[PDB]
Amino acid sequence: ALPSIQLPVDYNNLFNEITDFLVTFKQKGPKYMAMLQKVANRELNSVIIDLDDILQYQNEKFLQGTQADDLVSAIQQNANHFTELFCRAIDNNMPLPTKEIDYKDDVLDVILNQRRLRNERMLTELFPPNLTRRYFLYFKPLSQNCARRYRKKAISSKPLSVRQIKGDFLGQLITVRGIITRVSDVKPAVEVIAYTCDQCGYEVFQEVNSRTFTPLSECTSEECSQNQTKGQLFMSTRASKFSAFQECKIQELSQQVPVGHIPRSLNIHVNGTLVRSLSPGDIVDVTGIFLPAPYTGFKALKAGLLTETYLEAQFVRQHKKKFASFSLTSDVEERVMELITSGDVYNRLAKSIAPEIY
Amino acid sequence: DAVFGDRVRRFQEFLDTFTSYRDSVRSIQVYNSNNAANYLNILPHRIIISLDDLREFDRSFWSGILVEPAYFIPPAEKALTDLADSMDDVPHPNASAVSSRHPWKLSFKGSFGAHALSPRTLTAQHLNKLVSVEGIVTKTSLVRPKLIRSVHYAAKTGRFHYRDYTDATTTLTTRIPTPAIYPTEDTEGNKLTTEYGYSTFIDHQRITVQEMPEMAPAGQLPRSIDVILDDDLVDKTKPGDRVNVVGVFKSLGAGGMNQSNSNTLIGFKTLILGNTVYPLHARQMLTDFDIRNINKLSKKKDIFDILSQSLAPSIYGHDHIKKAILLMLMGGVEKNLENGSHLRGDINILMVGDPSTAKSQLLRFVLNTASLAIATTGRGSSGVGLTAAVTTDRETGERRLEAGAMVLADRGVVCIDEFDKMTDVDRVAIHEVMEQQTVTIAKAGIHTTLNARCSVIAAANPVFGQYDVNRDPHQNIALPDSLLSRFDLLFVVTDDINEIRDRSISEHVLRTHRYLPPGYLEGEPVRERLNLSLAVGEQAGAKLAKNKGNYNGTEIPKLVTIPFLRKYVQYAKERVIPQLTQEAINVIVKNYTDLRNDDNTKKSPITARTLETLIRLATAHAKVRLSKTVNKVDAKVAANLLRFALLGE
DNA sequence: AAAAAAAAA
Ligand SMILES: Nc1ncnc2c1ncn2[C@@H]1O[C@H](COP(=O)(O)OP(=O)(O)OP(=O)(O)O)[C@@H](O)[C@H]1O
Ligand SMILES: [Mg+2]
Ligand SMILES: [Zn+2]
Repeated sequence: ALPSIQLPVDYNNLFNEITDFLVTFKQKGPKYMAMLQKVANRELNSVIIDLDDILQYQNEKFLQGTQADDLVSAIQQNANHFTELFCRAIDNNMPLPTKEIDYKDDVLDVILNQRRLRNERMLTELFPPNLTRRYFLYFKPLSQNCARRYRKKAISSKPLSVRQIKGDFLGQLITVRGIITRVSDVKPAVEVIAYTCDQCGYEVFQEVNSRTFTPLSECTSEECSQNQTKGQLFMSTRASKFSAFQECKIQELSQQVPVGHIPRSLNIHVNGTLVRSLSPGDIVDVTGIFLPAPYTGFKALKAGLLTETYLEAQFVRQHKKKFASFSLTSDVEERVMELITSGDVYNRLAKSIAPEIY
Repeated sequence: DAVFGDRVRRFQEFLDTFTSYRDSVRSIQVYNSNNAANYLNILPHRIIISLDDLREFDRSFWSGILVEPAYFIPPAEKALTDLADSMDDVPHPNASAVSSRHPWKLSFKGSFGAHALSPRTLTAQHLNKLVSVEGIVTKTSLVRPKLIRSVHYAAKTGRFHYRDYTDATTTLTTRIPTPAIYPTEDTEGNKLTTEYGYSTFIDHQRITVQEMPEMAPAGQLPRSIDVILDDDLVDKTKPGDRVNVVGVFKSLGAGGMNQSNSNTLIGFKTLILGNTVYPLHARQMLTDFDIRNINKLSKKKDIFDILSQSLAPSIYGHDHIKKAILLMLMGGVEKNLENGSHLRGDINILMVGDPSTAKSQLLRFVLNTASLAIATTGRGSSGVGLTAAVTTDRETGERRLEAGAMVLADRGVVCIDEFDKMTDVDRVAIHEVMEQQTVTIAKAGIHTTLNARCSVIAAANPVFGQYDVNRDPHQNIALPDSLLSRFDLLFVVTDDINEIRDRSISEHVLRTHRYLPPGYLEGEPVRERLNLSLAVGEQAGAKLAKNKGNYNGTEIPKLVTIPFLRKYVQYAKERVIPQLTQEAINVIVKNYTDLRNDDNTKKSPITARTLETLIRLATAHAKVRLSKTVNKVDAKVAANLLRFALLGE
């Protein structure tokens, strides 16, 4: 079947250390409980994780001979796994809402309450946690000064060019740099797909993380599991959970192109609350997870080992400049006061446009 | 069975016999270790062996490699990997990076004998044999990584599993095919999650190499072959480069022997798994005594005239043209400013003259003696296809831009013949390049600016059959003034009839035709020759073998050979960046003011852009004498050359 | 998508 190999990584201690960091961390009290409290009150919509905090917490707790390993190295080596570890840790440690909630607007929770009052009354299904989840999880690459604080080479960042990315960087967290050219529209993406069962007990759920999807034919309802059919299952649009999806491509800067070459491109997927944070025609510093994509979508039955690759966005620094539509601020008010004191202006403005031309 | 072990131990014995490879491997290891955790380059795990020593050690293994490498290379690679593993010493390794298992693939160099072929000579009986082919790079594919070995983990078991995938092109030996099906369930049904960051992916690119059209049968089109290379050296060279590729020539695919065939006449597919690539360049590194000699020649008083006279010794006269070519091949520096944007740095030269005055021959000489140049004809070109093209890749199924003629010549020189006969439309495509040295392609959904900082040299005929000295210079030239103003230097040549010059040129031309190649008799024509005896190639200062340059004695002034001149150009274009000073500034401004207000007839009008030409000519002359500062002598010689090119002596 | 031949303006 499949031969087995031994690796020094074990997720039990990693999860325990993650929970201890999330609970005990002091930067108001702990910060990571303040974010969870705001999420519980349906105020915050996404959670951002700073690796600098993890690094410095581990470094400062190393002074006592209890810590044995490091987490940021495993974060850099692999990222997707730690996403579900973090979401599980958050779901386990979600505090109660300290604020009132307009409970009538959450139609999803109302429908789920109706289903529960149906099933549990009889004395029920354990729904997947991601359906109950409302927040989004994002990572933030560390800063170079934090690495300089210590001896270790916890660097990352380093905004490589498009062509500098090789086949050994799949699965790692890398930062790129380039000009955004094409930006698509915003369209919903499915996360959990629900079917109704034609008033036959529980309504079957399904979740698909693939880029393709197949529907069900029969259902596990007891009267439907009875030896004759009782109603055809139908997909329900209201009960399902969706997510915003967007895609874009980035091109290399003309300064980084080697002589006698043609610049290459790179595809970027973005989902969640970060959608529409970038516009075509700007220089950006994008950090994300470099993931492979199957070729089977093209359905050519060729390239048995060749695969397509894409980057999933995690944090975007818009950079470039801001026009600001001359929004009034104090500093520019003293600037225009200085201009008022300057006297006649237009002659100096004419002198100051193109001094290179005589 | 056991033959693998026998070959492995024999190769280990051979590796232990020669101590150079061990030194190289341990040097690579120590460099890699130093790169790890000390306040971006990494050495690939590849070593090149010289099979001459292998032949001198064991002829059986040498013959087995050169005849059937499929049964000999893998044992050698296994033995090399085992040696590297044994010698390696890392007490605290990493987790994901330790499972790379790089097998230390090999490269070869040395005499091949009858296995150095050309793309036309490859035939049936050369299959499954190591070969080395010369050629020119035609086109390349896109770099796409491919999977090798996947890593899986199950939460319940806690045991990491791995599955290995190989294809026909992955390994030299055919094995049972394996699809790309991801294992997602265990034997007991446990869920398996694919672990990125622990799996293995290797880069992949396909290129096509073409036989050189110069050495082709009469009335036959050139033929080409395709080369697959992966992992390292994945993106070396570019289209339009002369290369020598060493690898295994093998077939692949069923090729219709299955039930998919439709007709009788079904042929197989042939392909070369490239092992190594070398730049031919028809070598590029200076020695210590070479630098000594270059300095000794540059400290002389009259190096520039000697170098100018050294260019194309078979062309009579045109000395100022030779000097202009010399200054153009090593022109001034480019300037960039935070507010001034960009300033042009090099020189372009245009020549016009009546027929049969040796312009095309000088153009061919400049092609031959330049570091990089591309030949172009006005009639046989299209402007849209001159810059970029849209082609759909057969593999990926997408359309990608293909580099045009001028883009390939970036940081080079382009020569165009029959320029005045070239279509007016495409002329604008040239003017764009002369504007900002950048071409913009906005077509079919691609918006990209491509850098092209080349210099252009062209020669054109006047509108009439012969030049009329009594007419307006604008009247004699068909090109519009808009592009004519771009060229820094304009030269007009005429074959004035004079019996003294006629006798001199007749004697010179007759002298040239009475020539015989060394060591070959005069009764039979020139015959083609084979390649170099060595497939891959590689007491000081007391000999001056080719340093002084004077091969044959004909005049008191010296001469230099083509290779020494090219080495001088290579040294000058890199090691010196001169800075102008005010002493030359005074002369430049004085002569510009004088020339502008002389108020007499002239070949062409002058404007503010000529002072830029003077500045970059002074920079080029400072580069010629290898100085970091610009002296007034360079200003004087530049002014004299400009006056000659515009007034006439 | 890009090169090459034909009749009408
Ligand atoms: N000064 C010269 N020294 C040697 N050969 C010369 C000289 N002038 C002309 N020739 C000869 O004249 C012949 C014409 O060559 P070529 O066609 O290249 O000249 P051209 O001036 O560029 O002409 P065209 O306008 O037809 O392109 C060549 O064989 C060349 O050797
Ligand atoms: Mg000619
Ligand atoms: Zn039912």
